[PDB]
Amino acid sequence: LPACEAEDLATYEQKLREWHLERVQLIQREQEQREKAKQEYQAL
RNA sequence: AACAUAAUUAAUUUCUAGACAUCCGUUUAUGAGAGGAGAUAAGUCGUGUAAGCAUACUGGAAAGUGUGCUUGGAAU
Ligand SMILES: [Mg+2]
Repeated sequence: LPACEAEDLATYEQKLREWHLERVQLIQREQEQREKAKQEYQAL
């Protein structure tokens, strides 16, 4: 088990960074569509 | 009236709601009233100024008279 803890914790750190990047992408995509929504209402 | 949500399988919602309330007008019939043309059939008094056509007037209303036309009258 001691050896597994080191490996799992290394993968855990990688997952946190992968999750952080994916979350940022979702936040950015949300901002873009909302900005487009304003343009749609301006056109409408 | 018809947007937007979403989106590291992809889908959801939208994809409306008002207004016909009812005409103006239109056809069929009940039909007061008044005639017309028939049916049943005996009455009624009348009925020789050639006839008819069109038209006018007069006839209690078949007719008479005027005007033109016709022979589907007569005429050596
Ligand atoms: Mg006459």
